Formats: sequence, C-alpha cells, structure tokens
Amino acid sequence: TFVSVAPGQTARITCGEESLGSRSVIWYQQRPGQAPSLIIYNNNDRPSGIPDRFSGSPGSTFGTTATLTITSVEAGDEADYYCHIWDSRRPTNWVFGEGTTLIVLSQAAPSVTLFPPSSEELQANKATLVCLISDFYPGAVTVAWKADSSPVKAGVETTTPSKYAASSYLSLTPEQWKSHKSYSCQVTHEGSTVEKTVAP
Amino acid sequence: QVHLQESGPGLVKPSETLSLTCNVSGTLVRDNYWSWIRQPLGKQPEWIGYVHDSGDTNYNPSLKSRVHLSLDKSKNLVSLRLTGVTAADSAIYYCATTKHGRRIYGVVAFKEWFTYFYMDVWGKGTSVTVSSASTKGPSVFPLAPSSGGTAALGCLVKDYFPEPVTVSWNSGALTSGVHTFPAVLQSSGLYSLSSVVTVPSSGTQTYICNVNHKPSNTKVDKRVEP
Repeated sequence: TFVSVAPGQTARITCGEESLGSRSVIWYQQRPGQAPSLIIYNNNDRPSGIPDRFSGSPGSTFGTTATLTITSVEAGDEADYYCHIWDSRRPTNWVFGEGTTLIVLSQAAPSVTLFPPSSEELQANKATLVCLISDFYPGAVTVAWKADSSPVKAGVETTTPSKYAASSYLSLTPEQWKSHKSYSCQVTHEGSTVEKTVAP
Repeated sequence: QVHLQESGPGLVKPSETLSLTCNVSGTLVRDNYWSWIRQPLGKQPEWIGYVHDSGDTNYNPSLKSRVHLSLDKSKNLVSLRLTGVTAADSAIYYCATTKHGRRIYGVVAFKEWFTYFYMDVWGKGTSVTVSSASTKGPSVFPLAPSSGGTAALGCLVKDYFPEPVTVSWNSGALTSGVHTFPAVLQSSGLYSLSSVVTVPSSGTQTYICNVNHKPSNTKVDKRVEP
C-alpha cells in the first residue's frame, strides 16, 4: 500500500495479519534501487546506525497488527517497508508481509530534457530522440510526440515513471529525422503540458 | 567490514538450473547462518532458505524439491542452486548473514518459546531473468552537451536483454549531478535506458560513461563531447 506524510510529522505503517501468539517482528527498509536493510528486530530493537525515530509495536495484545512508527520523518525515510512476522502460534512465514511505500511530501513540476540522435547513432544508420523527464510529483505524466505538427503513431516507447523520473524514446530512421522541420516531446502533467523541440 | 557479493548468469532458460554464488569477506562462512532471499519486480521479499555448517539448515517448503544451499569453507562463499526454473523464478536474488534470536518466557509459557531469524547484512543482489529470449548486448551512444551556466549530458544504452545494465561516469568519479533512469521494456522485448549528468558549461574535465552489461559480458566506455 501507500502512506504519505509531511516532513517533520509521524508516519505509521501496518504490516501482517492480526496476532495470535507471542510475536517477534522484523522490519526492513528498501530505498529505490537498493537491497532491503534491517531496521528493527525483536519488535523494537534497533541494529547499529538506526536512530530512535523508528519504533515497532510490541509483540503483545492478541489480535492486533504490527506497526512501525517513524517520528520526525525526513525525505531520507522515503522507501518501501516490509515486515517479517514470527508468531509463536503460526508456521514460519517464508514470504515477507506485503510492502508499504512511504511518500514524504517535501514538495512537483517536471524537468524535461530532449536530445537529438547522436552522430554516432546516425553513422550506424539509426536514430533515436531521447526525452528525459524528472523531478516531478505526483508520478503521473503522459508523453506524446510530434513530427512537425503531426502526431506520431509509431516508434514511441515510454517508461512508467518510478521513484519521479520517466523516459520517452522515439525511434526514427535517419531520413525521417532529416525530413521534418522539427520533432517535439510533449509532457502532460497535472493540468499542464510542457513541450521541448529539436531539429536537424 | 562484512561484505557480500552475489554473482550469477543474469539470464537462464526455462527448465534450466539457476546457479548463484555469494562471495563473502570480513567474516568466515562457517561462523554465520546464511540466507538466500529473492524479490520479484514490484513484489515483497521471499525467503528461500537458511544454511549453517552445523547442518541447522532449512528450505522454503514451496521450493523444497528444487533448491539446494551450500557453504564452501575453502573459498569462503555461499551457494544456491535452483532447478527447473520458470518465469515465476525471475527476481533479484540476495545473500544475507542471518542472526538468530529467542523469545523466552517463564516456564509456565514454555510452549510459546520460539526462535526467530533476522538478516542483518545483505549483498547488493544479482538479477535473474528466466526467459526463452536470447541475450543481446547494448549499443551505447553519447548524448552530446549543447545547452544557467549548466548543461546536461548523457549516454543512451539501446536495445539490450535481459536487465540489468550499470552505468557510471568517469569510472565512479562523478556521482553528483547524475541521474540514471530506469529502463524501458520496449515492444520489441528489448530494454533501453539513459543516464545523464549535469555539469557547468565551462573545457576542463572529461566525461566518460562506463556501461556494463554483465549477462552479455559487455563493457563499453563512451566519451561524451560537445
């Protein structure tokens, strides 16, 4: 799931089934592009390097769910969080609990960059226009391409953005590239559309 | 420092056996429990198993008949083999040191005593794609600087399979200003990605992107010039 919070405020993240027996919950944090790292073990013990902003709910009151609380949240805390539940009355869990994405609303509008094909690609008889989109929130954009004024019906590949940054690539032949006056990348974000153009 | 580094083939065909290695430094393998963990794209981690030199070893039941874990004391490494793979086995695979703890109460609560494990040091992970599609090495092209006193500058890594590709700038001596985008999986079934750096426009330093595609044993250094 998702949890959003403002910087300085408190985040709470719920993970796993309601408790049955005595509990030991382990929490992991996963930053974008990184391995999970241990944040809490044995319900509320922290390993080296983890500050007391991070706390876990006791393995305690029967029929309740484990919660990780992060107080005084900073942008560095933005990550996916997973628990691994040990419950004295249940079989060993071999899958971690379903993750929760923590969003820190530091706060939005995209930076767009548009590159023409390289001389080197052109020398290989290929051409790709590269439209780079970054530093935007929330993570919804649509990208459209224009050849002169005409909509492009083919050769466009665009990433689903992630933690946001996104990419769009227009594949063309070298003569298609040289033919038109220009090509444009149009990025539509939160009611507005930002355009950049490129030409031979 | 305890330091784990996984390695593997990047690409495995369906029905083949996946073989991974975890190279360990900063501790001896006999002195730790070891886990393998995998995480499919967009999903949570799944614990594969834990192994110890004592024989105190156990495997995820869902993988029981297909998985083997080993320790090599002579080479200080941990190994995994997973047979009969399919697309469901595609994931990033991680090696981790695994510590053990016990919840201990009064003897009146003996039935509720239990042991738990936590993974305190993880490797960087190795990417495993199970696919019938063949490996393809990338084509790397420079994204030349042209235009706040600052310009952007990058490298296009085009049409490779499978993931992943690593891109660095100046062999690692440029990590600031750097944005390496996540790859796009194209309709061709190949991936492409780009990496960009932001630099002051004034003819000092040289900018080289270093691209490595381990699954195809491809390494490319690309100079990027105006």
